[PDB]
Amino acid sequence: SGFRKMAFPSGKVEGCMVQVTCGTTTLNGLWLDDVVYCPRHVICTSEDMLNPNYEDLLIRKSNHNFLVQAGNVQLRVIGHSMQNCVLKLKVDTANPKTPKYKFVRIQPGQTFSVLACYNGSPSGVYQCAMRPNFTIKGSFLNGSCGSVGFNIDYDCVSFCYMHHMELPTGVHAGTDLEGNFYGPFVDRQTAQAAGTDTTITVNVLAWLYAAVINGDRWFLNRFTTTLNDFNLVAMKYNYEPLTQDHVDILGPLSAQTGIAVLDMCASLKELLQNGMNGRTILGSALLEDEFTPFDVVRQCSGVT
Amino acid sequence: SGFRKMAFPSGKVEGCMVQVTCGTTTLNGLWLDDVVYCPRHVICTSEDMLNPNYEDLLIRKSNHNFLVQAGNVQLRVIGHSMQNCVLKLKVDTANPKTPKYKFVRIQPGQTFSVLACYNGSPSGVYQCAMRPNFTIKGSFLNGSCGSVGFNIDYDCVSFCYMHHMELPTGVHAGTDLEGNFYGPFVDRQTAQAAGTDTTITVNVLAWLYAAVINGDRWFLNRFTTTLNDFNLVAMKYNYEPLTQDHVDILGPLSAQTGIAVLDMCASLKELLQNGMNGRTILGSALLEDEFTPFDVVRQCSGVT
Ligand SMILES: *CCC(=O)N(c1ccc(C(C)(C)C)cc1)[C@@H](C(=O)NCCOC)c1cccnc1
Ligand SMILES: *CCC(=O)N(c1ccc(C(C)(C)C)cc1)[C@@H](C(=O)NCCOC)c1cccnc1
Repeated sequence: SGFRKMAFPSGKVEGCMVQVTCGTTTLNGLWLDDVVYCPRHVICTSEDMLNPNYEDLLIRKSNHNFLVQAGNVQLRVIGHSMQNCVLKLKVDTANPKTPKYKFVRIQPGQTFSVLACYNGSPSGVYQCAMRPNFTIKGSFLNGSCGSVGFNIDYDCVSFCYMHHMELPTGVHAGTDLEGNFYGPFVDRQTAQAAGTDTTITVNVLAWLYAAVINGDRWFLNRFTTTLNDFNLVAMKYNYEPLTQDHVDILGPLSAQTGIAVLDMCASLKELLQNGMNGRTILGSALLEDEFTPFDVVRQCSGVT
Repeated sequence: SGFRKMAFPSGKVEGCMVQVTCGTTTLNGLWLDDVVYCPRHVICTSEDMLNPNYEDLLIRKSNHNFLVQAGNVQLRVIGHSMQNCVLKLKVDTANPKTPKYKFVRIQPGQTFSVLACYNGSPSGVYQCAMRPNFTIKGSFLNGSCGSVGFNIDYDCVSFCYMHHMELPTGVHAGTDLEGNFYGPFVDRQTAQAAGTDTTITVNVLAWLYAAVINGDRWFLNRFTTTLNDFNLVAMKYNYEPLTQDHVDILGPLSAQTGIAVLDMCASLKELLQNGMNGRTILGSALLEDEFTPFDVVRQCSGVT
């Protein structure tokens, strides 16, 4: 029993982190096979940041201008290319610790683990979710760019995020491993305001199921609701709309606990309307939304 | 910017996890050098649990009765001994992935990372704190015993916890790596109720400093207090007493933010007395106490 904000074991990803330097800028890179992926803004100086023309800045760079260090050893760069907002540095050595991997582009509401790195060295691991406004609320300092987000399915690492920047509001923006930003963000030091950070309803419901499985049942009410009635309340509270796809995804949790999804929706509706009244659920005084229904099943079943 | 409940990168510890089986019981073991450490209750059956005599049960076990598997390969057990509540199984092969390590016994309030494992395989990593009542609030299912808690200082892993059991209230109890339980708990299926789970005051103050560093400043008040006045309020709210040692430990955070420790105490006193009023601090609606002052400095400075 017990339910924690749990990250995937980070070992497989630690074996991929390298340091990438270009001129005076140092950030992290991800070394998979004979390619090192890193944010293309590694080529920018203190001036460039404001309005960079990456293709033009890249013309002034050769393979020998990208310094890649794996541990305390230098890798030889034999090619470089820009794919969207990432640079791909071809090195002469395949990473011997390359795990089985995939590049995936996640949808808002999906969670992942982040291995925060500095100078190609891991500092910590935490669990994030892609917010509905395509930002992530991470813990990233100067030099953390190139740190990656990932999920693991047995022995295959699916990389979903690469850190690029912090918006003026302290939230984070990044790309998938093909260099495409999540959301409308651009790798430029300009006014970029995030949209509404709504609550991921399906994740809150999954976490309420986790609470019931773990013995926290005080919030269970005597009511039910419909998807349309629940959604009117959800809109009022800046919660994402709940769809039949979300109800279907919550089916296994509904089956395990014997609580119909719409009954849990009615309990969540009363929690939104009445508040917590100073009570807690799974040690939290707010409704947690960074656990997907898959995360709840995985943690409650002990998937390794 | 941003502040997350961050665990240490788990790779170094993943390379130490093995599966230990004795009879019909399988749990996790920690393989360091040529020794595998695991809970001694691996020798117990469905009957034994109630009132086990470990020395007597151990007489019926030989080296060949302990099956140790590292990955998909079997390790040869050439000796076994009981040290307090842990078994030490001497194997004929030193773990090639043994990191630099220490065994440390932590004090209440200290945090650590847990690599939850099943069948010798890592499932996830999360950050815990040793509660003032010597329990931990983990996420552990059947088969998680032998999962370990640790801190990392650059390349040295200090192991501080080994999971042994869950109390009837769903909280967890375990030992240090010398097999001594934290708190008064015993490895027996009997009535063991935990004491008061008070809040770790020095950790809450550290986290309020983290909030100020990260821009969450609404709770900063125009007051100050004394250690004795603050402590009268702390006792009333089931918070641990604050000592001059804690004030000294918070010195670097006080210096960085320019907020005297006693001023932050007065802000915490008003938060206890007035509540949050529906507001949040670092995305939390309650006062977080599982970040030590060292954790706040480490995360806010990017220690790798
Ligand atoms: C990794 C580099 C870095 O720390 N940061 C950064 C990111 C992007 C850029 C360009 C403008 C695209 C060239 C420069 C520097 C910062 C960062 O985002 N700085 C701007 C802050 O906006 C409010 C960084 C700092 C903290 C966390 N992540 C990144
Ligand atoms: C690892 C074995 C296991 O899952 N558990 C366990 C621990 C200790 C014992 C002895 C009684 C000491 C022989 C048997 C089995 C359980 C556990 O603690 N069971 C009792 C539950 O008490 C409420 C376990 C279950 C979940 C999390 N950790 C351990």
